[PDB]
Amino acid sequence: AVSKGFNYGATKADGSSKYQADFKKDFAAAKALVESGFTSARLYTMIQGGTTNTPIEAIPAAIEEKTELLLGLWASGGNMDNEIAALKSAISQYGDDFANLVVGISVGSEDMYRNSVTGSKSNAGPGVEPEELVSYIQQVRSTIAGTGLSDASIGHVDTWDSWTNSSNSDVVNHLDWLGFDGYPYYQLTMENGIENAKKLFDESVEKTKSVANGKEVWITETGWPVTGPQEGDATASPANAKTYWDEVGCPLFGNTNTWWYMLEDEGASPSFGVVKSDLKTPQFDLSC
Ligand SMILES: *[C@@H]1O[C@H](CO)[C@@H](O[C@@H]2O[C@H](CO)[C@@H](O[C@@H]3O[C@H](CO[C@H]4O[C@H](CO[C@H]5O[C@H](CO)[C@@H](O)[C@H](O)[C@@H]5O)[C@@H](O)[C@H](O[C@H]5O[C@H](CO)[C@@H](O)[C@H](O)[C@@H]5O)[C@@H]4O)[C@@H](O)[C@H](O[C@H]4O[C@H](CO)[C@@H](O)[C@H](O)[C@@H]4O)[C@@H]3O)[C@H](O)[C@H]2NC(C)=O)[C@H](O)[C@H]1NC(C)=O
Repeated sequence: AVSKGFNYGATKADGSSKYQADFKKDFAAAKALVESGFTSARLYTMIQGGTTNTPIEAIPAAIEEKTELLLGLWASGGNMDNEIAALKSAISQYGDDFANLVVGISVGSEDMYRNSVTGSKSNAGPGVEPEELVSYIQQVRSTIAGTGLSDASIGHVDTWDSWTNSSNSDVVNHLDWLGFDGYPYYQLTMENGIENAKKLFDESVEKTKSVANGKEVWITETGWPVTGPQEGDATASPANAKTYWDEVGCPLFGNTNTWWYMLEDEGASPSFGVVKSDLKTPQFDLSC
């Protein structure tokens, strides 16, 4: 089966922690957009907001909503010990009802991009060197071996330019699949108006595939904002977000594993959410 879902943070746009009831309402609202629906959820961390290493409360919400989970461990900033502890506790506390929903586990999100020259200046925090990322991948594989998650596939999420950076080549060799992050909206060194969005997306995916050594490339993050500042030639608007949804999203949905960015984020700038904060009014026509 092909995964179709959304990316979800551990906090709300204002930075406050999300709890089980918040995740449950999101997962249910995503299902209620199309009656092959959005039934999957990608997370960036195993750790509940406001805690040191308590399992994120998205897990019990997903069990109740039967939501598929693409788990994430955050690998930058030296906190993998707590991520691994939370993963161990999640397996222990929630058992098979949890394991049965897990489609894969991503070790790190954009850690190689933050360890690049332009990524350093993004002020998104520190990154991780390829060798340490490989060691983290091996630690997670050891952690799930023998457990209910022993059949979950291990990947990593990063930008297409970090995948194509040949110094990062050994990371690919330790993964089961590659997670693609790419936004033509942010590619301001190119002619990145909405006019060129599909071309730029397709080109970046083909670049990632060229270094994937025949392993699957999942679309773990892309989207186009409805409001926000102009980036090069790219402008945020409901019309432009709609055009990107139609040109890039509709051909992916149900064909390539895809997690859109994102369901809802009112208050954030740029705002990438496709539904308003009532979790019912779409920002544009979502039919394909
Ligand atoms: C293509 O990809 C490659 C590889 O991914 C990428 O190359 C990296 O480029 C980035 C950006 O320029 C470099 O990051 C800088 O690294 C500076 C040096 O610190 C690093 O190197 C230290 C020494 O490394 C050698 O020695 C040790 C000990 O002998 C050995 O273990 C190593 O393997 C290596 O041989 C190393 O000690 C240091 O470790 C610290 O940081 C890591 C980060 O995860 C963390 O574990 C700890 O905090 C640890 O103390 C680190 O690995 C560094 O000074 C510099 O920091 C600047 O930026 C940050 C913010 O971004 C500021 O906070 C800071 O004040 C500085 O302004 C930055 O981190 C990295 O070294 C390259 N890696 C390699 C392998 O070459 C290319 O850029 C990519 N190409 C393009 C075009 O983007």
